[PDB]
Amino acid sequence: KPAWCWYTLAMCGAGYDSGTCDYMYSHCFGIKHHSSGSSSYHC
Ligand SMILES: *[C@@H]1O[C@H](CO)[C@@H](O)[C@H](O)[C@H]1NC(C)=O
Ligand SMILES: *[C@@H]1O[C@H](CO)[C@@H](O)[C@H](O)[C@H]1NC(C)=O
Repeated sequence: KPAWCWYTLAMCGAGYDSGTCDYMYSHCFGIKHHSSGSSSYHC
């Protein structure tokens, strides 16, 4: 199986704001907060 997520972090080391990590990392998880819309707000 592929391996680009954690990989992007592995090379990081311990950063909290660089480029690939902050991007790939965040996206790797995410919390329904992408440019689109909430779950079910304002019926
Ligand atoms: C991101 O983390 C810090 C940025 O200050 C640095 O050590 C590192 O080189 C940057 N880039 C990557 C790929 O980690
Ligand atoms: C809004 O959606 C809910 C379902 O979660 C529904 O019960 C309700 O009738 C809809 N309209 C209003 C005014 O809440």
